[PDB]
Amino acid sequence: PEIKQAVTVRPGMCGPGSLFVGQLGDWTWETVSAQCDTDVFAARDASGNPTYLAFYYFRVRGGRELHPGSLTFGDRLTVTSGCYDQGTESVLTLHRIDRAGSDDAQRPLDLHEFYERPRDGSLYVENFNRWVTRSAPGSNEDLVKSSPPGFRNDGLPQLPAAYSPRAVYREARTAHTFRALDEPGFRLLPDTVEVEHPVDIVRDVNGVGLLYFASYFSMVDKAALALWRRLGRSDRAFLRRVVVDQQMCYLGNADLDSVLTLGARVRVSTETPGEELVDVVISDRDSGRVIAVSTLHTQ
Amino acid sequence: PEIKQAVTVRPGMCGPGSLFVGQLGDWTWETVSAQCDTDVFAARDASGNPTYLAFYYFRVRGGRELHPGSLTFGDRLTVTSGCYDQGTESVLTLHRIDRAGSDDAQRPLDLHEFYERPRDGSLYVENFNRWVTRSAPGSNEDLVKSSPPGFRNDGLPQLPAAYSPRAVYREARTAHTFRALDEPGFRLLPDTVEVEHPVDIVRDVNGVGLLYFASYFSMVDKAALALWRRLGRSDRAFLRRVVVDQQMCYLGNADLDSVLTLGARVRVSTETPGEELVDVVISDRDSGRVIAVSTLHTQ
Repeated sequence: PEIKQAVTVRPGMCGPGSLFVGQLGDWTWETVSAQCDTDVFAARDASGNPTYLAFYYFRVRGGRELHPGSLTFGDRLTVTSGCYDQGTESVLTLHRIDRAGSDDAQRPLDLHEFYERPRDGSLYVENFNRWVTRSAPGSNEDLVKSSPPGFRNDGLPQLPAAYSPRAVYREARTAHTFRALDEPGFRLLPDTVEVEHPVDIVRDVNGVGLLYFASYFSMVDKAALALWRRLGRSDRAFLRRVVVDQQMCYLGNADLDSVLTLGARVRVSTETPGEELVDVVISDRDSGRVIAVSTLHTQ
Repeated sequence: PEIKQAVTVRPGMCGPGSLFVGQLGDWTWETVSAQCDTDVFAARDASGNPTYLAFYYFRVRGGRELHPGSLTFGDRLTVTSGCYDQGTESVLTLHRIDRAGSDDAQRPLDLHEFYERPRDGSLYVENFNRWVTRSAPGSNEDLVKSSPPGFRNDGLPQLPAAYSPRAVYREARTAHTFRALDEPGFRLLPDTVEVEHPVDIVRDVNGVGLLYFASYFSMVDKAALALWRRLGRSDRAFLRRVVVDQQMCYLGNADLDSVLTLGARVRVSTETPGEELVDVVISDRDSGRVIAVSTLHTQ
């Protein structure tokens, strides 16, 4: 049974920050908890080690008629959430968001809609998650795959082979973009930024001492803003930008003394003005690790 | 009727950041919405201008047995919330947080408990809010007091004269601390910091373009961390610190191009080691305005 809920937009789940993404992540943990017979929030492996349903792949796709920037205080939404079988150690959670009382907001989740024919006026969320545990206490590195003994995938609907967050994940990890560089209709600009980001111990850190999944979105916007300003564009214009699609791949976490590097580049459309693809890579230079890859489709 | 709810701690409402404070603020808007016959999230004045239930005074008081830093993923809480009459244009909202199934977690709100005899193992939240509207669109300054025509205080319990968030607010605004400097048992250190903080347009901004009330808490921690490091203390120690009491006074908002100044000083106890009072003032130098005052009681 899919989970539907009526949602009023709160200050704690919108704006130019990562509050919306945080709320999405919370709903994913709640949805998995209800569908996979496990309390995700308090999950532990057999030895009593906390295990976290870490984010590996995260997509938010909207459009001009509805994107995360459209959302403001008091807006009435309907949210439809359901989990999909990715086996015994991981799980895919989908969320569809429609304005309440829009045409056909009651419809159930439709994989074809999500993966092949997304509609304008609906917002589509994919979270691919995998259970992990710390290898050493007070280390955010060398995380080990796990799964709490309670975890049940047996109830869940299947994905066809064609729809594969895992394959999408693997490709971004290789190409450092979610949109292949030989995609026609785009020219890669020469201007790029490389920004040092010391881990912000007040703003980047979650309640168990890991880098917070939502904060990677903030780090990515930090990189996109540096590039935005280097191109001589304004702060007010940055806050106006429409992100119709964003994909995020998490490769690792990082200890709280880390200095991360945020690399950003941009492709502009040769066919529609003001359409751009921004690619952001988060690196932990001293460990030789890429820890995140993101692509923003803006209009 | 007071509102009780069972709450499981989510990543979106804990950690060293301001996620908990954001969630508290959201619950305040929900509580007022249910008790004052007005949709706070979508409130408008008679002319159709959005009006916001802005935060003016914010206190979170706990203790060693339970403080915001105690809260971790999966913890089960019971939250008791109710509004109190502050007249026709403003409102006080209280939240008490107990661990679920703790002794007497079912008890109703008790003003005496909140204002005179707080118990260890319970967390006490005061939010004093006032309806405001923008004087000009795209200005965060010269805000004008308002109240949506729907707004009803007539149902609400009264505070006695002795309990006055307003008087507490007014004193901090004058003294730039919530704990009088002639309070015995404390020595003021000579070391102080003054930190420039350009408004962070990805992290400090809410969904209607105002500086986000929760982000002032982040700005205050930014100032406290600078002072913490200037005293030669470690990042890991900062994340261990126990904040048993924090008060925040909001005097104003600020336009998104503003450069704010974060001033911080500290008093150490002469009687208990590792007990400190940190005072933080947020200034907008170019407009000559103090926009926030905070005092942190740490142990």
